[PDB]
Amino acid sequence: QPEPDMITIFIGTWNMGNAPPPKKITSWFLSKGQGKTRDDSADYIPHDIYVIGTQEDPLSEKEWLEILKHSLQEITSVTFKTVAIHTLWNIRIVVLAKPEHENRISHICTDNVKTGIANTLGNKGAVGVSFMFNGTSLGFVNSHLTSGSEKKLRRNQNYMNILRFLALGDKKLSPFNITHRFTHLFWFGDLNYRVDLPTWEAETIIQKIKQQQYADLLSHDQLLTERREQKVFLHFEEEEITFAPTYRFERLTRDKYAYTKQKATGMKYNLPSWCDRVLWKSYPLVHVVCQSYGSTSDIMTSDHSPVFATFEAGVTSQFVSKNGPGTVDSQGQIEFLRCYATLKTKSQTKFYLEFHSSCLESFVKSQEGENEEGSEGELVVKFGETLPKLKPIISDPEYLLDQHILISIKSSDSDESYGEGCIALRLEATETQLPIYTPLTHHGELTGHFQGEIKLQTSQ
Ligand SMILES: CN1CCC[C@@H](OC(=O)c2ccco2)C1
Repeated sequence: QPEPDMITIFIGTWNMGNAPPPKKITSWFLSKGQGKTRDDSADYIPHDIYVIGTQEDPLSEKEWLEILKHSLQEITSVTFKTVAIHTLWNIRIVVLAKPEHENRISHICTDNVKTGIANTLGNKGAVGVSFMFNGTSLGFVNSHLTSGSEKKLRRNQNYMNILRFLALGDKKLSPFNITHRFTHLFWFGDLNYRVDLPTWEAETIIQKIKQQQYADLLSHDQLLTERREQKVFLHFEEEEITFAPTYRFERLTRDKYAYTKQKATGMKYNLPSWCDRVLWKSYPLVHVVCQSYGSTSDIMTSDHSPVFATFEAGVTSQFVSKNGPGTVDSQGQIEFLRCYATLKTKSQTKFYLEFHSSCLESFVKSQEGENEEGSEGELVVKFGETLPKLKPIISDPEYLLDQHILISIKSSDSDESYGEGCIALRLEATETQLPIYTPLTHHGELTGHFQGEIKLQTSQ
């Protein structure tokens, strides 16, 4: 029974519009309909993991699990195992996996974040699941963000609150939020970003959709434009959108968008929009390939159409040698040369680095760097040659070149992280000085950069 080095992951997001689903939802899990769809020749091939995010979900967990399991069994003839299910209000995440993966999956976490204060705390937020799959950490977030075309800033704030406060993954990675804790992080949901065009243009927009001419609509998609201006989802990826806007439809057909202001909308227009989205962020130089991203055409109980995305995702095996785990492999070492952190902070305080990685017995604290001034006023923390030599638990290059080092730059005075980043050890060469780089973020906001050289020694 060989351990996989690749799995496929299905991500689904559906705002169910508080209505039970139709009797057949198989098209969703088959990635059929509009956009980048899955080849018919793959229909009987199960994905390894199915992650289902719903919003405005009127079903009990039991009712929805029974529908999902019966759907996958009908498609695949496989009885999928429940990894995790978590519900906040009407926001739900279900993770199903093939039974052969039961003993590959461990460290299952669930959490939720409620967004907003008083007025705004009551129905929006996120649920999430993480686990290990052999040597690979996987995180999944289903968020239902603030509605309304005029509230893109609120959505960006909701995103900020969710990535700060969602407690998934390894709690020993204390300086790191969910945007750094996982080999692969998938964030999906009713993100509620809208096509930001004048109200009077609604019929023009509908025309554009009927012509499958999305270019002029996507150029006004608030998620794409906010991402381009680095207001949200910094360092996340999204597949190109080639399907019609998934909101807001008249129920029981897909032929009609319902966009006009009504008492029930709070006298707001709902111009056709790509509310329903899947984004991801993987550690550098890990295999992740989007193999589908689209919407179904035949599921019409909601004012949203379901969205699907599928991924190839690189995974690693749970490595055991004669040495690690439980002792350093003295054959291996990670060295750092000419290392500098450039920070955006206006503060003048001493900094040190922490190195965190599952290839180390425990995190490593550096000595303090020496602060200098960049040309354009900036704080530059010099580490030069002073960073420690890291001693990985296993020196085998088949393990070590697949690993990553998380870096936090911490204030000596407060121990608060000013910036988090990640370095891949998937180098072009070993025993060779090679450039390294990571941006540094805090609360998912760009706070600086870390650059230098690495020199990696493996058993080879
Ligand atoms: C929501 N945003 C997105 C950009 C980064 C961060 O921006 C601010 O906090 C801010 C204050 C004044 C102007 O920007 C949070």
